[PDB]
Amino acid sequence: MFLTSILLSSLYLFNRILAWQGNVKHFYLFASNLLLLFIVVLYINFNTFSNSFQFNFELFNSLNPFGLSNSDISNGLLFGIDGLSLTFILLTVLLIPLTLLGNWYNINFNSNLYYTLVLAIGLVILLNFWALDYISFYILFEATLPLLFILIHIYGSSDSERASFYVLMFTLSGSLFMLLSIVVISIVLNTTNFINHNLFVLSLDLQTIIWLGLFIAIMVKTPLFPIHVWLPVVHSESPLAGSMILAGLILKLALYAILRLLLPLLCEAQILYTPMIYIISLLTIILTSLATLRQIDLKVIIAYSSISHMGIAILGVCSNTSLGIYGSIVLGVAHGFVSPALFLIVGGILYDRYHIRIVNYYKGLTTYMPQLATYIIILSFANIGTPLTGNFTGEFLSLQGGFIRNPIIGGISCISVLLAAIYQLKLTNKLTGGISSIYMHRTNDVTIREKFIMNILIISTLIIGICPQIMYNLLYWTVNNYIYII
Amino acid sequence: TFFHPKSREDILNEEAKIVQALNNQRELTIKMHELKREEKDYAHSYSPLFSDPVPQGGSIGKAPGSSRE
Amino acid sequence: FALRAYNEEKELALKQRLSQLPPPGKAFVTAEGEPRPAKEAELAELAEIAALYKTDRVGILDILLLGNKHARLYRDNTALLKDYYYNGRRILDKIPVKDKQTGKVTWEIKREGAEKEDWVNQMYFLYAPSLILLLIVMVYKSREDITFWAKKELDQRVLDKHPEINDAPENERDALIVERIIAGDYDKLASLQKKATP
Amino acid sequence: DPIPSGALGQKVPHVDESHQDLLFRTSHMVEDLETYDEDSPINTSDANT
Amino acid sequence: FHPYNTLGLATQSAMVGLGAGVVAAAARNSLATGPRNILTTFSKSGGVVTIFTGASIAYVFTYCSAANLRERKDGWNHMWAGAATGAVLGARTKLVPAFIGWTVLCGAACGLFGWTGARFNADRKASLEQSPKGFVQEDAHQTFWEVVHRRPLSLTVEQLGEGRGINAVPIATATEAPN
Amino acid sequence: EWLDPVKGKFARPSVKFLRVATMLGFAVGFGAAYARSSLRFFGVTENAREYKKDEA
Amino acid sequence: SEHQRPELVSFDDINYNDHKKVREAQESYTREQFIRLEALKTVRKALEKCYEESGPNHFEDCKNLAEQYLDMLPTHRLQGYLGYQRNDPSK
Amino acid sequence: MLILAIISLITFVSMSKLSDNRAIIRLINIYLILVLVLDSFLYLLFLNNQTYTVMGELLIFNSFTFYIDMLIYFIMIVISSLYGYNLYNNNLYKTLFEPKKELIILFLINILGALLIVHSNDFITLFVAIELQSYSIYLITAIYNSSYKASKASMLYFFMGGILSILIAYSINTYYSVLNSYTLHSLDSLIINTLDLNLILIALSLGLLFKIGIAPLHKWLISIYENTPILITIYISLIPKISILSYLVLSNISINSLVISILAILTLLVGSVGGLLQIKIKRLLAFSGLTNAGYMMLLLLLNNNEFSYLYYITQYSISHLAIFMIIIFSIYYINYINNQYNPIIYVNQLKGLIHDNAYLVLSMAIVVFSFIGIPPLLGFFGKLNILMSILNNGYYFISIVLIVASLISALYYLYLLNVSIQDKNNILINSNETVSSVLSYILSSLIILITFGFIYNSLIIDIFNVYFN
Ligand SMILES: CCCCCCCCCCCCCCCCCC(=O)OC[C@H](COP(=O)(O)OCCN)OC(=O)CCCCCCCCCCCCCCCCC
Ligand SMILES: CCCCCCCCCCCCCCCCCC(=O)OC[C@H](COP(=O)(O)OCCN)OC(=O)CCCCCCCCCCCCCCCCC
Ligand SMILES: CCCCCCCCCCCC(=O)OC[C@H](COP(=O)(O)OCC[N+](C)(C)C)OC(=O)CCCCCCCCCCC
Ligand SMILES: CCCCCCCCCCCC(=O)OC[C@H](COP(=O)(O)OCC[N+](C)(C)C)OC(=O)CCCCCCCCCCC
Ligand SMILES: CCCCCCCCCCCCO[C@H]1O[C@H](CO)[C@@H](O[C@H]2O[C@@H](CO)[C@H](O)[C@H](O)[C@@H]2O)[C@H](O)[C@H]1O
Repeated sequence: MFLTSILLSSLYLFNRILAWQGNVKHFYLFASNLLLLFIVVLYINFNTFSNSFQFNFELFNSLNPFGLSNSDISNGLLFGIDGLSLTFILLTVLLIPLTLLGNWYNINFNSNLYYTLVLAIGLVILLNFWALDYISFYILFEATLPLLFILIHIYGSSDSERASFYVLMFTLSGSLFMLLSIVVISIVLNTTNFINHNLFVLSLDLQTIIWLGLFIAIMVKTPLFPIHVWLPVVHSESPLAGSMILAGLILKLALYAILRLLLPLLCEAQILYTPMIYIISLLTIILTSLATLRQIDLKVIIAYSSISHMGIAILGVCSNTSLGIYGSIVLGVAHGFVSPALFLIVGGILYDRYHIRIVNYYKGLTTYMPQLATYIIILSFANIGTPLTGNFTGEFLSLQGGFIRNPIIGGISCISVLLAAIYQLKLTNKLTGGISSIYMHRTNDVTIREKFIMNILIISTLIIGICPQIMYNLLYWTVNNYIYII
Repeated sequence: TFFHPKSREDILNEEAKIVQALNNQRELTIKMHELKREEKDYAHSYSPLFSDPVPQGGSIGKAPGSSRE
Repeated sequence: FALRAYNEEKELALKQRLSQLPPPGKAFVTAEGEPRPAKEAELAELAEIAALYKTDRVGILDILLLGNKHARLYRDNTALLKDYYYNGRRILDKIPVKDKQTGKVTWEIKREGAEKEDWVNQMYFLYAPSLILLLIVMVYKSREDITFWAKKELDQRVLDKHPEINDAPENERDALIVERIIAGDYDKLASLQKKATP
Repeated sequence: DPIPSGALGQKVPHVDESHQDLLFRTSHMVEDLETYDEDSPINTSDANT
Repeated sequence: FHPYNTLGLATQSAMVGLGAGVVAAAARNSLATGPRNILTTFSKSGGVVTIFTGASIAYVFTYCSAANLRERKDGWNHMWAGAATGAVLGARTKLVPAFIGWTVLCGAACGLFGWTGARFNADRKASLEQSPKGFVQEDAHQTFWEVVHRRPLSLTVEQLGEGRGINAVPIATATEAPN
Repeated sequence: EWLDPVKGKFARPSVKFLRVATMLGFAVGFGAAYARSSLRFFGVTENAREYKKDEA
Repeated sequence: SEHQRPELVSFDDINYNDHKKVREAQESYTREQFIRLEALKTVRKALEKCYEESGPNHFEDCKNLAEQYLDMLPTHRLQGYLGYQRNDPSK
Repeated sequence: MLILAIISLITFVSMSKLSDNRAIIRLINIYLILVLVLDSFLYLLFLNNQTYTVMGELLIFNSFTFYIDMLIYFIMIVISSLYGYNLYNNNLYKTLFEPKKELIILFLINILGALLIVHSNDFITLFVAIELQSYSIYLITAIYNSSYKASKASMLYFFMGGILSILIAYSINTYYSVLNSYTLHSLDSLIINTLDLNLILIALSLGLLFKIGIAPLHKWLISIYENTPILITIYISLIPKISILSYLVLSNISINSLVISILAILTLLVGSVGGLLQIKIKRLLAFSGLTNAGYMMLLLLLNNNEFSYLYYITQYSISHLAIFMIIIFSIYYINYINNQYNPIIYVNQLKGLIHDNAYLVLSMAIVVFSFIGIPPLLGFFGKLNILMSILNNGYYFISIVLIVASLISALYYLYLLNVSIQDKNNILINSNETVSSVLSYILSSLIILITFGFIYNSLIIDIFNVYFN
């Protein structure tokens, strides 16, 4: 057979479906469920007894550009997975169909452009985890900006324009200093690959410099104090898939970037500059939580919580301990289950019904919208880290390791257990509480589409909250590769 | 039973082959960075044919005593 | 669902047949917002075209093989059925149900079934089962965690250094292996640290 | 809603036939934000005829 | 290091900054719009003279002074000099916060400019192109741009320090049984 | 002219342009052939037949 | 079951350019660390048995087991290969 | 081939009326394509960087110059199709974009002056060729003498280009007064160190560089590119910059200059900052050309700068043509025509273009994000190579200024895209007229190269590691 004939069959079927029924979302949903299954098959065929990278394929080689390279000289972009990358891959295929299905009926102008852009962002994120060299990572790290800008500017809310320039300029700023560090790596080592980059022991004085450019970027993407001011706006004015994709995956890229670029190399700079990281993560936690206590827009509040949980996860991964790695990862997974549910509730339910996000209108949903109340409270108690939910198991483990590295900072950061409860329950009480708002008339309870989504995002986090050990089969190497202890 | 992964040994050999080719590209890159910015010959740089740089001047009043080395 | 159920003449008549009607977002309101503002034969006319929406008017081998000018007719004259069906479904709060025998469909209240969404067949039968397969696989790969391998290798290194335990009874080797583990070291980490030794 | 804004959010003038008049000549705005054409078919109608 | 001469450099710098003020004054008098003459140069000029002189005085005075107080040659000095220069320039706008802002941000920019070497040019021998690079051969001291497969442990303990997991000898071998 | 005619309708180009076209095209062709031969002499291409002819 | 029993490599005997040996040594160092952890866990289990069976006598019958646990805990734990792969102690 | 073109066209155009001008442009377009196809095999001569001196020692031919020659021809077969293939066969687009008789001759003569510069090995050939490129481009600005602004433009460009030709000749005569030579091959490490020629060579670089808009003498060239017709602006803005920058890159004059570092920094700041408040398109794109001239100035200081220059000049030229072509296509969909020469002036006239032609906006976004340096578009792989070279040679403050300049320039680059994807009332629903085929295919091909040419980067690197090493 011909590879070209199979994809020509697919493209032909896609053209006919586009021409008969003038819509794509059925084909994209099919492709999304197909990718999920194919990734599951890769997990079936993935050996957990090997720290090596599997399913390697190289692209854009000199000899066979539009195919795959079997050469003895590799000058192209590399790809392949370890168990770390497979974890977030499973998170991304799991979310993409839901990010399309959270917008199945509310997009009515230029719909096919929207579902194209969503799938392109989701596929680009997926391939970023397969990346095995600094340059392929970077060119798939920066490829979401044009699509996010376009998506937000067209299908956004009132203040879409300001949000779109913010997601672009901030992320581009941090990315460019990442490019400088990568370029210094590339003119020194003369090789960029995530296979043998830990062997090369650069001088300390140069690790102290490369680290600054990598960390400037990761401050801007994660985000972290004091570059935490783009996230609330970009979430507030984005379409629902933009918010779900962002909070679920793009903020997890910063964590994958640390583990894959910054720790196996630059070890000595990590163990020297870790206390400055603890300063920054701690300020991120408390100040963003307290800033959340006095906000008015619903979607902005969920956004601030995302900054806090990422800042806890940075305490753990940057702690030089196994439990820190396994917690910071599980935070990223459970966060990418919980936060999309909340952004769905506050961005594709309430905003669809009443077209406003101010808390002052909302009150007394429990009377006419009870099922929405039940989901709000469950997700609120999972967000804050009620046990038997991954957002606790990850909080606890990261605070174990943060306490080990610096006990004072790792214990003064335990107040996140409180402050998360404050800024989330002050809101949940308002929504589920009181007499029905006079400003709001009645509308339907949650429909089955949204109930499907929230029940998936809750079953997944309850599972990893009940038996987190399932994820260890992929990560038992990764908890020890990135530990610099003599 | 449906778990049919590639063995540890074949995986390690494949990763080794990849790393070997990457190191080959590294050495080629360094060797070319050195081959460039290495001094060349005059013929390769200016004139293959008239490779004698030495300038012979005019001829209308060629004075014996004007050549020098 | 069907294979070659397309028909040209029906669509080419249905085009002008729908064009003779007023626009969908204004048929059932009559520009004032009252369902009764419409006439009765008009109401049945609309309901009978709308029931046509959920009818098999094309098949796989018909979409793969026919040309653009016909598919375009299907597209632009099916969008109208979509709009009419759903505007009436919202406004009147009825659906059109042709009963078994009488060939006359009209709006009706029964909604306890017979209505499915276009996203169900994909998700409930391709996504969810794959998630369940993922759960099963994570569970039965957890058996391959290093903790069990390491327990098994420690027991074997003990039996190798100390073969005598094997002849002892079959529900005592556990405690004997425990004693021998607590005695000494069966790790070889200091054997890999060779230059560390001065 | 539509009022024309700039790359920096600054106010921008919407250009029409309105301000190719003889009233908006003989001003001293810079070459960037002048808006007088000198080559429009409103000014160059009677042109070397 | 070798100390700086604060007053000698400050007097040269002030005469230079006065000369630059004279040049910019004349250039403005020529490039300006309205009726002017040879009188307007120092009357109608927007403080170009005091701008240039105060900046050059404050910058060079602070750099040489803090180079002599810290007793070093480094980038922190250029930061303090840019901090003074920002104060001077921001004093023109008669506001406290803009004065503080001009100071901090001019100081950070000059401080970066001293971090990178206090030059817009390049050293051309400390650069990577003209310097040893790649893998060091045999146990030799690892320079800046050189790469190493295996690093000494004594050098690690000194550069970093002991504790926080990092030690003079590994943990197993340290706790090996003398058997 | 078939792709984007000069007016609204296709018309075959005038013999004036065709004549000038043929002249310049012969000039381009000769310059290419003068080059291909010259490179057989310099040693850039295969020059067996030209080596023997020159030796003769 | 087919219990694999791989081969033990060390960083001090390999050249860092032949990646397969480096991966073998990394996996070896990590597997031995996990084995040390399992030995600690067995000590913990026996300690809990000595406590649950003794009761008030645990102060005596479990003494050496408890000291052994508290001596092993700071050392028998994951501590990674990079700090030995990137540091020769002989210098 | 150029010469026989220029010679034949003079006769053939004098023999030809005003009504054959489009067909004659089409002819020379196809002729240039046949050259670029059939004579392109001569790259073999430059194997292992074999370099040749010609016409004595006046000219120099290496792989650098040959690739620049092919690029100038590729530019000149696209710039000619814009005059010889009418977009729409409407009376408006006849009146708007009609070639003059002598235009094409002046284009080719400017091609010749461009190529004599890059191929120059002696200052005498440089002075003759820069005068040829300069005089031809005085006339090209002035050929549309029915406009007032172009008349003003050519006059200023004549005077301020004459002053710089004086500066160049003053520098050459000084070099000859010192050393009794007109050839830079008569330099070497000994003569550089031994003699105070820093002033005498920076004066050359500046006299050449102020002819391309380097700061703080940017304004006059920006007033010219704004005031001249759009299809002339697309030529004058590019070819002179390629020629002079290539001559200064090939001749390793200013290895570690402090003056050049200062001016190049000032260009990045000016061209990034002063282009933010601009409401006009051409001034916006001129400030863009300035900051890109800043980036390319920064590799005059390197001594190994060929790959980074060649990759950036190529993507710059491609993106520069494509964006001006998008602006030309969009004239159909606007509401107000400002002039017979500049139908489109203000950026706020492209409002709502997505609702008219969306794939034109897709092309604009690809091209804009290429200018900004968003991967996997070619602009990333071009600005990356510059960062590699300057950091490899020891410029750090300048790399930060470079990063900062890219960020600041995103704003005036995204102004176009932001207004384009905005919403508009009175959209287009149908139009029985259709744009030309060739110009669409050319625009598409440039878009597809900006998008997918990252696939060939290794192949380009291999070819470079043979023919340039
Ligand atoms: C006489 C006695 C002599 C005594 C011996 C010592 C003398 C030393 C003299 C030093 C030189 C002084 C020259 C002063 C600058 C020229 C004055 C000037 O006005 O420049 C700007 C000029 C006119 O501007 P103006 O009319 O004032 O209107 C202002 C509204 N914007 O408009 C212009 O366009 C001209 C600009 C000229 C710029 C020259 C090049 C400067 C390079 C910029 C440095 C950037 C590097 C730093 C970058 C850091 C990055 C963050
Ligand atoms: C074209 C129009 C026709 C008119 C022409 C007018 C005559 C033209 C004059 C010369 C040509 C113009 C030069 C343009 C300015 C750029 C000069 C330049 O950049 O050269 C700088 C160069 C050193 O720079 P660089 O090589 O980059 O770095 C290494 C440094 N070791 O090399 C140098 O170091 C420069 C040498 C330093 C000495 C400079 C001489 C200045 C002397 C003036 C003293 C004035 C007295 C005091 C003030 C009087 C007022 C009262
Ligand atoms: C541990 C994993 C999850 C376990 C499964 C829990 C969900 C079961 C479905 C509950 C439906 C229900 O409680 O009803 C929802 C109730 C309705 O109140 P009502 O009694 O029906 O009267 C109706 C009168 N209204 C209409 C005036 C209210 O809304 C509420 O007032 C908000 C209270 C939410 C209670 C949440 C139950 C406890 C779960 C907390 C665990 C984190
Ligand atoms: C050359 C026409 C340029 C016109 C513009 C079109 C771009 C063509 C680029 C081919 C260059 C080449 O193939 O050459 C590679 C050159 C040196 O090789 P060379 O000595 O010139 O031999 C070439 C012999 N040709 C002409 C017969 C083929 O390396 C370089 O530094 C070029 C860097 C250019 C980066 C731009 C990439 C654009 C993607 C191209 C996807 C087809
Ligand atoms: C944000 C990240 C990107 C920002 C851009 C900057 C990244 C590039 C790194 C700048 C490197 C500067 O490094 C420069 O100083 C170091 C000392 O520290 C010098 O290194 C030299 O210092 C001397 C002491 O003076 C010692 O002998 C040392 O062994 C070495 O030889 C080099 O002369 C030069 O390499």
